[PDB]
Parts: sequence; C-alpha cells; structure tokens
Amino acid sequence: RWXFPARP
Amino acid sequence: RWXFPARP
Amino acid sequence: GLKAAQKTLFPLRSIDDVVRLFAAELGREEPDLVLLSLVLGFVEHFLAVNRVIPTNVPELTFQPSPAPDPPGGLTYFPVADLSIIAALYARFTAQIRGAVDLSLYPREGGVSSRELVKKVSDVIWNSLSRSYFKDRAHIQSLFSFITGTKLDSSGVAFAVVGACQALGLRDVHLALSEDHAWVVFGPNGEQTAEVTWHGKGNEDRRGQTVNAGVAERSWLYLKGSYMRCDRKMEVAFMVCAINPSIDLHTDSLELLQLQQKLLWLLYDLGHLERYPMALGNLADLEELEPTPGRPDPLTLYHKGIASAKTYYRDEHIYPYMYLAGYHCRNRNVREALQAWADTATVIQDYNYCREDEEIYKEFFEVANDVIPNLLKEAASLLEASALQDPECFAHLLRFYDGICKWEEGSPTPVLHVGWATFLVQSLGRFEGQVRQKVRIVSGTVAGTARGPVLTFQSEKMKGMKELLVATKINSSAIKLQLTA
Amino acid sequence: GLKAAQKTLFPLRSIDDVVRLFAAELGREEPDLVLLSLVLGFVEHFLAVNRVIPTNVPELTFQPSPAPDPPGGLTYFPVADLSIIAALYARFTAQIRGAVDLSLYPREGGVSSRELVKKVSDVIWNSLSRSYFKDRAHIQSLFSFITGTKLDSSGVAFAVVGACQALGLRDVHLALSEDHAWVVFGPNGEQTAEVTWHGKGNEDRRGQTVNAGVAERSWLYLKGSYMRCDRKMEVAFMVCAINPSIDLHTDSLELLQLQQKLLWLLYDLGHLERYPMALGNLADLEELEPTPGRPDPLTLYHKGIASAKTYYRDEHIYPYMYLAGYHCRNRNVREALQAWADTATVIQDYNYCREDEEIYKEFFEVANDVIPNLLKEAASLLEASALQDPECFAHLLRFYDGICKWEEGSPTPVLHVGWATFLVQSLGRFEGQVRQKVRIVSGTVAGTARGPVLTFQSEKMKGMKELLVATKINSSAIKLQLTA
Repeated sequence: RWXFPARP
Repeated sequence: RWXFPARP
Repeated sequence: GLKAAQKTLFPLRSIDDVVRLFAAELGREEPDLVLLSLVLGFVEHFLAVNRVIPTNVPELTFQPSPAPDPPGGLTYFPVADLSIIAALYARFTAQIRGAVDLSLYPREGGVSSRELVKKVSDVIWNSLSRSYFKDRAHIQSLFSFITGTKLDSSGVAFAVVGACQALGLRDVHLALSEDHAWVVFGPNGEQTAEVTWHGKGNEDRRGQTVNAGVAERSWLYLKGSYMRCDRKMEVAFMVCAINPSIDLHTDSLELLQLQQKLLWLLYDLGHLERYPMALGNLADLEELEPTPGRPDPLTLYHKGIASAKTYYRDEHIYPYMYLAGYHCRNRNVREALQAWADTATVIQDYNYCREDEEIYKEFFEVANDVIPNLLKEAASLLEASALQDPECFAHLLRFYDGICKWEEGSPTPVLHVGWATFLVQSLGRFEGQVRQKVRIVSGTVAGTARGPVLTFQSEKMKGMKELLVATKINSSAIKLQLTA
Repeated sequence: GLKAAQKTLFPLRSIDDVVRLFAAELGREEPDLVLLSLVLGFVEHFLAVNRVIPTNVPELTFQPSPAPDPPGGLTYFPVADLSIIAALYARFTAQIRGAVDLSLYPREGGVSSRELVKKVSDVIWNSLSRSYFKDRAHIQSLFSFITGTKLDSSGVAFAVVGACQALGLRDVHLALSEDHAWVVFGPNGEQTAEVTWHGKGNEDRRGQTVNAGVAERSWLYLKGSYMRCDRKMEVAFMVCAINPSIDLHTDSLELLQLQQKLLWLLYDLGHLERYPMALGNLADLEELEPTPGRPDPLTLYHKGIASAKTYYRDEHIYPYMYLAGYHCRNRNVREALQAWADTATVIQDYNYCREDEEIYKEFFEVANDVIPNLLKEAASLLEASALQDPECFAHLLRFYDGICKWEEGSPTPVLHVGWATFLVQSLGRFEGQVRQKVRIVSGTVAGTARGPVLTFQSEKMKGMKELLVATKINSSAIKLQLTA
C-alpha cells in the first residue's frame, strides 16, 4: 500500500 | 481500515 | 421502484431523520436492505470519506446544527435528497433484473434454485472492479458497489443477498460466522453457498458448500453453529458494518452516534437477541460515550454471552474476548484472566485450520503481549493485590490448557517455542507460595450418589502439572514439553 | 507557465514517450519536478488506481498496442494530452504564488529565509485534506495533491520542495534518510527544516531543526550522513516513489517497465551514483524481469553498497538488507547470513530511539523469522552443506553482536526474552563440532611492527563467548544474559 520510497 | 463487521 | 410509504420519510437531514427510516423500514415484513444500505453508504461517505463540501453541486445540500460538546459552533450533515437516493436505488435494480431474468428459473413455491443463487452471485462478482485493495475502509455498502464498484469480503455477500431481495427471492439469507460470510437458501434454509473470498488469498470456493469446513471442525465455520440471518438481523449487520473511521486516529462523531443509536433501535426491537457480536459492539460503544437511561457496558457483554450459550451452543469466541477486553482496559486483571480462560474453554473443542489465522493471532496477542503486560504492570503496582491470588494462576493455566486442547487433532501445530518464553515468564510472575495453593486434581469419583481446584483436559498440560507448581520453574523443561 | 521546449514533447502515448520527457527534462539545468510529478501521478492513476476506461470524457483518450507476453491481444495506455497536464500545472502554480508572495522576503543573493521556507511548508500543509488515511497507496505525486488533496508522509516534503522551485527558490532541497524526509536550505545547504510528520503518530516537529535527532545518534537521521538531494536526485526519488501496486497481489506491468526504464535512464546519466537505495530498487526489479545488455542484480546491489561507503560513511543499513534479501530468496544461506551480519555491523554504532521502530522491526523479522526459517530448511536439506560451516556460525554471532552493541547506550532496551528463544534455537541448529571450530579471540597484540576468527564488540556477547560454544546449550543461562 505504502513503504517509504525505495525501501527494501 | 477494515475488520470483519462487529469484531472485537 | 420504491414504495410510497418509504418515499415520504425523505429527505434526511440529521442522524435522527435517519433513525426514523430504519425504525420505519424495520416494522415492515420485508425491510429494504438495498435502500438502507444506500442511505448508510451515502451518509458514511460525506461524513468519513470525503468531508470537504462541494459548492458546485446544486443537487447536494448540507444541514447546519449546534455542535455536541462546548467545542465548536456548527456541525454540517449531508442532506439525503429523495432524488439522489432513488436514482441509485433504480440503477442497482436495473443492473440486477437486467443481468438476470427469472424467466428460466422455475421456483417450486417459494424456493430458489442453486443455479439461480450461483447466478446472482456471479452477476455481482463480475460487476466488481479490477483495480482495488480489498481491505480498505468504507467499501461495505451498496453505495460503494454502485458508485465505485468496490466492495469488501463481507460486503460482497451482503450485496448478493440484497440483490436477491431485489429479484423477489425471499428465501436467500446472510450466513455469518465470526470471520466469514456466505449465503443460506432453500426450504427451511439448510442449503448453503460460498459467494465471497476469505482472507488475503483471493482463494474462493464459490458455488461450493460449507459442508467441508464445518466437517473439519474449523472456527471459520463454527462447527455449524454459525448465524442464519433474517431480514431483521441483516439490517443489524449493516449497522455493525458502519465504519466511523475518518483516519487511523480520528473518528466521525456523527457516525458514532448514528451507529450507537441504530443499535439500540435494533435492541429495543429485540433484533439483537441472537447477535452476540452486535451486543459486544454496542457494549464498547457505550463504555466511551454512555447514553442516559441505558444499561452499563458490563451488563451488555453478558447479555451477549447469554445469547451465545442459548442460541449457538456457547461455541462463539468473541463474546468472551469482548469482555476480557473491557476488564483489561479497565485494569481488572482477575476478571480479565477469567474471561480469557473462558475463551480457551471454547477454542479447545476446535481444530486450528488454514483459514483460522485470524483467531490464532488473537490468542497469540493475549498470550504473548496483553497478558505478559498486565502481569508486568502488576509486579510494579504492589511494589509501590491480584498477582498473589491462586485463582488467577488457575485462570492462566486453564487458558493455556484450552489452547493445548485446541492444538490436539489439528493439521497445523499451534504451539511453537515462542509461546514458551511467555509461558515461562508469566509463571515466574507468580510466587511459588501461590503456584502451589492450586489443586491440580484429575478426578476423585465420577458422578453423584443418592484453595481453588483445577482439572486439565489437554494431555500436554497434564504432563506438566508438576513443573508448573515447582518452586523453581524449569525453563528448559517446560519448553520441550509445550512443543511436541 | 510552461516553457515551449517542454510543451513540444507532448502528448505522451506510451511508456517510451514518457521516458523522453524525463531524458529531456533531465538534461536541463533546472528539471521541473512539478511537471514530472504530475505526468507520473497522472499515468499511475489510470494504470493502478482507476483502470476502468471512461467513455464520456472526450478530453481523455487511450492508446492501443500489442501486449508484452503471448498472453493478451491489446494493451491500452493513458494519453497525456498537453492540455490536461498544463491545466494541472497552472492550478498548482496558482495555489502557490497566490498563497505566498515573495514581496516581503528579501533574499540576500540566492538564499531563502527560514521564515519563507516554513511558510511554503505551511501553505502546502494547510492545503491538505482533513479526511484520509496517511498510509494508503498512490498519494505520493502532486497529481494526488492537486486532484485529491491527499499526500503521504514523504510526498509532503517532495511537495514543499516542488513548491519552492515554482516560487523560484533554487536553494531548497529534499533531505532523505532511509525512513524520513525533510528540507535543506541556506548557502551551502547546511540549514535544515522539518516539514512532514513521521510514523503513525501525527507528531511533527515542523519548523524545528534535525540537529537534535542527529545528536541522539538515531537511525532516523543517520548520524548526519543522510542524503542531501539536488534536482537530479529528486527526480530519482520521484521515480522510486512510483507504486506499481494495483492490489495486494497484483502489479501493473506497464508501471513496472516504466519505473525500471526510468531508473536506467537515471543510471546511465550517473544520477543514481549517490543513491544506494535506488540502486537496490533497480536490482530487485531486474531479478524479476531482466533487461538485455544490462548488469546482473548482484552486480547492482554491490554498486549500491559501494555508494554507501564512498558517499555516506558506510552508515546506511538498507544496501545490506537488500543484498541479504536476494540471497535468502535465492536460497544462498552463507552469503545471506554474511550480509545480515554486515548489517548489524552498521547498526551497532547507533542507538535505538523512539522513531526508529521501522528498523527495529526489520531486524526482529530477520532474527526471529527469516533466519530461523533458512536454518529450519537447512536441517532438512542435508537429511535428504552450510549448516556445518563455522564461518556461517560466526556470521550469526556477529549479527547478534552488532544488535547487542546497538542496544548499548540506548534509551529503550532492544533485547527482551523473546529474542532469546530464537537465539537459543538457532544455535542449537549448529552441531557442537562446528560451534567450536570458531575462534572467539579478544586480541593478541595491537597494531603492527616494522578455523575462522571472530572478535566481539558488545559486552553482552562477550560474557557468553563460552556458553555459545558449549556442547550443551544452556537455555536458562543464555536468556538471563541476553537481557539485562
């Protein structure tokens, strides 16, 4: 849905 | 966001 | 399409005006779900989903009124123009009668074919969006279905049932276990169908019968003691499905009042009588914002457990969990642990199966977090009691007992080493002086002629009746027993 | 408002046409974030949010083309009419120049006031919706901001920075740690500001400086080794923020290709050089759908760790986690455990603080799930090796070492009894024959004149160098040590 951008 | 209705 | 005795009750400009529609629709023989859903979805939308008021839609209007607490001046409510609501209604009805024609479904005198039901299912199912997340907030109502094409797992079944009422089939009803929904139909309503997915996996058993899940003694299907609804119960469901959540931390005051009111309405009419979970929901609500002249929360949790025992072979888990909650929050350890133990008392006669993951997690939270936290908190409140009551230690043991009995005869193992650490640590929270005042008797004589006592039912828990009651808790040992 | 050398590149009718806008905008001195965001938000919308094609909007058109794999006949793409995109652009610019007037902000020769930056922040912040969930998918772009008024934690900061470019301030930039975002401004860009919330709690430190978080040695702020962006890096961020997720289990093919392409674009231009995490993202992408003539995934993870060490004092965690992942998925235990150990090697020189919960959980998953599962799987693959390599046992120990060093000097305790069970159980996964071939030396002589070896840095891990290497693992003991 939503991670911090470019998270692994 | 969403539970089964009337869940505890 | 709508009857005139309904039309007249519009438009709705307050929470109260909404209640009227429900009190009035509930006194008919065939309450309109499609109508009530839509009103509820509509209201819930401008109240929780999109609270910013549109000023370019001359058809949509809002209604001012004094704000509840001293805080605030004026609150606004979404006026439910008869026009808007009737348009949606018609659109839904069109979809249905126009995508299924009863012309080829001979119903022998008030029964529906399994082909007809599976069809109406499919109609709704294919009507569903391709692009959305199935767990998101506010997609339970038909307002959602008709407007956005989004509907959540339970919502889909409710939809299928509303659809049938639209087609005139009055034998199709909502089946509700604690974590699933399907359909019941036929004469005497003993025939069943799957209509919606369950859990994360889009795995459906559509068209298949519940028979297999009831058989395997899983909790999803409650060993056959699931609710069989009637129009009046189905209206309850709908009221329970109202999601007052604006945000992860914010809630719509008006949606809370509305849902609280509508539950009472349902209660007075006695329609909550066979709905344990709804009794719970009402309970919790009250705890936060009580209404004058109404029973206590605690009163209600019990009316709920009462219902469970009476109408469902006391085979439902949530009415204990609900009560356990209330105490835990109200820091009443004794009463809490009791209820958690009562819970395991039910779970023990089930089997942990694939789809039962929701309840697994709900015990795991109690066992490995909530409880070890009431205890931690208790070890500090006496140092500045209940941590020294044997009956509480029995409550804990009996809780673990039930959970062990559950595991027995199950496909997947319940217990693993991680459960152990918090067992060991929760025992260690009790003084050996106390862990020994508990009588762990298996049994003197059976039947009857003409400290506290505790009997274990799980072979696992039995094999340790000694280790638990030692002065030194053998860590290494308890672990190797608990798992096997 | 838009320049003509941009206008000409419209309209966009394929993934490639989009890449052109980016390759072209990226070769200017001042790449337009507001423009690129909008295009990206726009595309991502009809591709992931609302895939059903509107047939009553004569202004919106779609573009057919052969579908990638043999499956399918024709795929449709959202044509980006210059008109639509330019309208949004203008609307954004209006909001800004019209809600803030630089008339009263004297900028001494290319610097921005702390009052100006805090203002533009506020402008955007008050522009935000009241009713929505802050963690939902597809609210990262300005398309989202302008259309729905919804923007996610990181999105808000990106927005504030795009807003400033709109006002002409070219000294304001995006600061990016691994789990947060804020703004950097001033001459040489050493002045900082908080502009967005962090975590579940709406707790913001808006207007405050990062100085305090860097000071406390938390991972949120990376001990001051966070990224300081430039327009080119900020465009990378945006490309990394593209969420191809249609559903919890479904992903938009076109959005994946697009994001993969745009990353290469950025790579060739060398703009990924200082962005470790972006290198990772590119890596993972490739693993799934490789492109011809491009480096391996494994190559890339390393280019990523390289970058970390070079430009950020090797103080970033994710580039190891990213690599650890790749092996774990590709069942390469040795190489996996190595990388997880390298991770703890970084974490050890930090402190676990309140806002660092994201990374805590990321270790807890490795420590208590992922690892005990590669091991479990290994105890069954030899029985039908690596579970018998001492160097792997050192990897595991060193991993736990780092995690212990982390805990040292921290506000909140990292370790609790639950970490222990999986430590005990992971040790027990290794034969005593192996747990003893590892040399746990503290130190012979320092400096230099003119099995495998392992030195512990955590006092906790040191005190157990013996228990770990026993033939019988003392459960009860290891526990009572690990926690203190």
